[PDB]
Amino acid sequence: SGSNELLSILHRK
Amino acid sequence: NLNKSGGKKFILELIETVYEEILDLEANLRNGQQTDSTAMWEALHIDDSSYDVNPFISMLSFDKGIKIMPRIFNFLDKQQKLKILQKIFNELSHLQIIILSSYKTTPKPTLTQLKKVDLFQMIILKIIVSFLSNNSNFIEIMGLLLQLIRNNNVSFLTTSKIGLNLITILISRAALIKISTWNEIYDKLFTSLESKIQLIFPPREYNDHIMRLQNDKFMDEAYIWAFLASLAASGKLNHQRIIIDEVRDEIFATINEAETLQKKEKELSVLPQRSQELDTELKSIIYNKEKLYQDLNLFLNVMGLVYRDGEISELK
Ligand SMILES: [Mg+2]
Repeated sequence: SGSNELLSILHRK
Repeated sequence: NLNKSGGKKFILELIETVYEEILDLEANLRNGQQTDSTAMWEALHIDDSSYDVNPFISMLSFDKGIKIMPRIFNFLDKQQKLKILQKIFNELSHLQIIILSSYKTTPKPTLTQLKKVDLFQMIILKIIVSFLSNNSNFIEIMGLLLQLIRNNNVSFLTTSKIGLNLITILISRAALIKISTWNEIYDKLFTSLESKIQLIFPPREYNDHIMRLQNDKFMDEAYIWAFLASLAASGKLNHQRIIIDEVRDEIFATINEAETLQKKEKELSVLPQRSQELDTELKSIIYNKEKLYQDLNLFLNVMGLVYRDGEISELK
């Protein structure tokens, strides 16, 4: 769940 | 400046005195005789507040000063060694090696200057690592971190290879000692770096200059990802979110470099005729490709993430 949140930060444009 | 410590001739004289005292201690020890390190300790001027820049800090501007440091440590006790580390961290911005290794203060270092940086790295950091790994408790490590954060512009220290590696050593050591004082001190360090994390990656014009002087085909940035891995490992989720956001463009630039190397590998490996030189080329490409994967995964794995099969995904 922590990893999912950080992965979402990588998806920022 | 050397004049802020007494001048060049005074510091060179202090180094000669230090060597004489070490040679005496080493000779006495070798002959199996009693040793007294008082004269050597006094010749170092650590407790000397008489100058703007401490004479010990200026002695570290010379290779001779740097090279005698492991031998000095053979004749000192724990509190004397701790006083040296305290001095180094307290006056870290006044350390010539920091100014030389910062892309901001030294954008075009000469080969002679790069050799001095590599020497300081090899000798001084190995001593700090060994001493903290063996002779330091929680209070003492916390003390050194506070000395760094309170007496220096932390963001400036991160523009230096030596500065960055010294911070990584302190963070990594603090993390091994297991609401805590460490959580509080980590957050104070995090505050001094926030919005400036990207500045740890030097400009391309700087990388080119170093690569040309050292015959490097790729700039070694393993120490940057090692710092980011230690910073992320001691941080909560909100710290990690900020770190990832601030270096996102650096993560993508590394992936692009790794993918360019993978394409080159594919294109060259399919060639029918393969001389010894082409085999050397392929081995060089594979080595540099795997290096980028490993350096980036050191940072990513710490946050439960992994770069594998051309994508960043969740680990386990
Ligand atoms: Mg003592």
